[PDB]
Amino acid sequence: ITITYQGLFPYQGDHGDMYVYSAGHATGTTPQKLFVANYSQDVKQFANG
Amino acid sequence: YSLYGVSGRGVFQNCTAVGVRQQRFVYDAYQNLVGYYSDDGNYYCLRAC
Repeated sequence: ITITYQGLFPYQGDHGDMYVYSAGHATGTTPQKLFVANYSQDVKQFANG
Repeated sequence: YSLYGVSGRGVFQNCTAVGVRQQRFVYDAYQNLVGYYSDDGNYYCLRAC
């Protein structure tokens, strides 16, 4: 069946928010500092999820 | 029949094979259920009175 239905959806064409995780700093032998974006300070409103 | 939170009066038949199969009803564009699930585990598709 096809139907019209009214529920929680993302909108057509929404680019959304992009997130990327990275390898950390390293020498040839030893992992060093972590390497991250500024995501922890970017608190978002949950709203409907 | 009298299923989980749903009442009703139907003629179950071993039909095939349309549904979701993980949650356990199937409707047809209205309030009615046409109608298998719940039996363990087959397709007892129901009908009206």
